[PDB]
Amino acid sequence: VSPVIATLLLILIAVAAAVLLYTWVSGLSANVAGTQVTGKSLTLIQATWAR
Amino acid sequence: VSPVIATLLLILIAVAAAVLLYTWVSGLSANVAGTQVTGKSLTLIQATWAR
Repeated sequence: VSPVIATLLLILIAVAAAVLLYTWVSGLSANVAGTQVTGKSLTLIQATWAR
Repeated sequence: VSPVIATLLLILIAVAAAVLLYTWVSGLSANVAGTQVTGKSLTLIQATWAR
């Protein structure tokens, strides 16, 4: 009755690993920060200097 | 699930570069000095000489 018991334990193992892959994949996603785009250059109201 | 993750990273990359192009373009503009136009010739009140 060896084959019958062997097959059962193998089925359970592969199911458990697949579900674990899902959690890891989805957690991996939506895990990217990125950047902001600086606005257009600031208009120059004045440039001057003093002592 | 390779294609799904690949596409996502590519989308983010192109967005970031486009925003960077904008800042650079606008900063490039309004960055031209130019010149002034000298007034009309000065009227001659006198021309003379001494020792």
